[PDB]
Amino acid sequence: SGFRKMAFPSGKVEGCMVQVTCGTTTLNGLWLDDVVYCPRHVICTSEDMLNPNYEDLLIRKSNHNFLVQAGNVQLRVIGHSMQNCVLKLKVDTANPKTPKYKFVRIQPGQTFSVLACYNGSPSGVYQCAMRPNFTIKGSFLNGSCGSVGFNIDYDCVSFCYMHHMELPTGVHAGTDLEGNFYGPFVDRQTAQAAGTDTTITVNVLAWLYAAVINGDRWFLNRFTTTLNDFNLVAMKYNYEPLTQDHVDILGPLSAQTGIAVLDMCASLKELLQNGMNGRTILGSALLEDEFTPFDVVRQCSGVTFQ
Amino acid sequence: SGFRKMAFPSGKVEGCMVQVTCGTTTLNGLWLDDVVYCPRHVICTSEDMLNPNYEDLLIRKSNHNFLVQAGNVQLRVIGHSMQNCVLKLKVDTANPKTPKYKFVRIQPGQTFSVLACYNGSPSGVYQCAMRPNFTIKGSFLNGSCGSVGFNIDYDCVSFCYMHHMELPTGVHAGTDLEGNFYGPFVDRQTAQAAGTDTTITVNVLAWLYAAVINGDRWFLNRFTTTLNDFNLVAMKYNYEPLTQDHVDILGPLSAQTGIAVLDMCASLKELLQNGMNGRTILGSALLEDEFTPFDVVRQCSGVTFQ
Ligand SMILES: *[C@H](O)[C@H](C[C@@H]1CCNC1=O)NC(=O)[C@H](CC(C)(C)C)NC(=O)OCc1ccccc1
Ligand SMILES: *[C@H](O)[C@H](C[C@@H]1CCNC1=O)NC(=O)[C@H](CC(C)(C)C)NC(=O)OCc1ccccc1
Repeated sequence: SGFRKMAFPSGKVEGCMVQVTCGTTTLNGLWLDDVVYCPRHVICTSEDMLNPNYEDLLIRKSNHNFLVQAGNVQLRVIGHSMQNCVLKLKVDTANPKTPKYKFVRIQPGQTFSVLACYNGSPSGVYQCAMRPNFTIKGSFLNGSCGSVGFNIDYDCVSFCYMHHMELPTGVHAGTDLEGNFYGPFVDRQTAQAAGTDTTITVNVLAWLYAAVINGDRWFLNRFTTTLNDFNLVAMKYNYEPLTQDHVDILGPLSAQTGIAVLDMCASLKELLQNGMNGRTILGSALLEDEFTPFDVVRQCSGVTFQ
Repeated sequence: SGFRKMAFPSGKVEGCMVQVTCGTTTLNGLWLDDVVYCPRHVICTSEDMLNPNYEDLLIRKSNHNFLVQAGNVQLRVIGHSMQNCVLKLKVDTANPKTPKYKFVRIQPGQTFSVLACYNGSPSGVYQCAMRPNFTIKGSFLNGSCGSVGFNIDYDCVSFCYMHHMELPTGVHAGTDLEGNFYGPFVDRQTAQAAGTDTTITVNVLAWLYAAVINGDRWFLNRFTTTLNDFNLVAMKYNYEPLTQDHVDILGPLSAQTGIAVLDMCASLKELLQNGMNGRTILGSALLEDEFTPFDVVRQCSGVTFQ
């Protein structure tokens, strides 16, 4: 037993991480087969970055302008092209460590693992959720761009995120691996801001189920509510609405604990209206919303990955 | 910016993880050079596990009783021996993925990364602190024994923990890699219990510094205190005493923020006596004590590992 915010093993991704330097800019790239993917703003300099025209900037580039460092082996660039906000640098060596992989785009409310990297070298791994406002609460310093986020399904790495920038509230924005931003952001230094967030209601309920499985029961009650009456409470506390599909997703956790989904909603209602009164749930004094129902079932059952 | 509980990249450890089966017991082993290390209770069965004599049990064993699975390649055992509570199974193949490594024993208050594994396959990675009472708050199911905890220093893996068991409060106990338990526990099914814990004061202060670096300042104040007057407050809230060496360790974070260590102690004092009053620090409504001063400097500066 026990419940921890848990990342996927990062080994398969570590072997894809490289260093890309163009001019005065160094960032990370993702080397799969004979292509290195990286944020397109590597072709910029500090005055290009106010309002650039990347198409104009890219035609002015040469293959030899791109220095790609795979550990201590160089990588010769033999072609380049831009796809939305990422660059595709085609190199003369296929990565012999290429795992099987997919480029997927995730939904707000879904989680993934981030391998933070600097200078092509992995630094740490941790779990993030895509917020309803398309930002992520990460840990990123200068040089971390091109770090990726991912999930692993048996042996297959599904890449879902590439890091590009930090917003003024200290949260982070990036693209999928086809170069398309999550949310209404641009890879330019403008007055960009996150915009209003909400709490991921189905995830909180999943975490409450994780708590019951692990022996935290004090917030349980005899009461029930209807989906509609719950959602008027959710609205008032800036939780997002609970759908019947969310109820269906929570079915397995309901079955395992014997606690009906709408009864857990009644428990959440009281927690929202009364607070916790000095008590904790799974070592937290806050209602946690960055664990999906899948995350709870994975950890509270022991699924592995080869 | 941003602050996350962050594990080390797990790749170097993933390539050492194997499956060990003896009789009816399957658990994980750690394959370094031509030795596989695993918990000695693999030689047990469900009635051996009430009060066993492992020396008697081990002389009755044969090399061929130990099935070692390295992915889908078998491993032939050619010798065995017991070192304290671990087994050393000497195999006919050295692990070509052996990183440079050390066997170290850690101090309560120190952190490490755990690679949770089942059937020799890594499942997830997460950060743990060794509690003052020599337990760890982990996430471990049946079959997770032999999962290891570790730190990475540049390219060298320092193994500090091997998992053996869960205590009645849902916390976890294990050994170092020489087989010696952390704390007053035995690898037998008896009435064992954790015993009283305390909060790691120097780590809380480090985390408060992490907060100031990341822009959380509301808990700061003009006040100060002496080390002695702080420690009478620490005593009353079950925090452990703050030494001058702890103050010295916090020096760099003090220098970087311009907040004197004893002034942060005054801030902690008020947080202890007043609570947080509905506010959060780094997304937490609790005072967090599982980040070391080193952890804060690493993350708030960007150190990597090759
Ligand atoms: C790429 O390495 C970098 C990652 C940033 C640096 C600090 N935290 C991060 O996540 N991205 C940037 O520097 C982007 C550049 C572009 C606007 C995409 C061209 N700028 C940015 O994030 O500005 C905000 C910022 C920068 C530095 C420190 C704090 C905030
Ligand atoms: C080894 O895989 C296993 C790990 C336990 C299983 C549940 N959580 C864990 O961390 N260790 C044990 O089963 C040990 C066996 C020995 C006493 C070392 C021989 N027993 C144990 O942990 O008992 C407590 C327990 C067992 C199962 C579920 C909850 C609590």
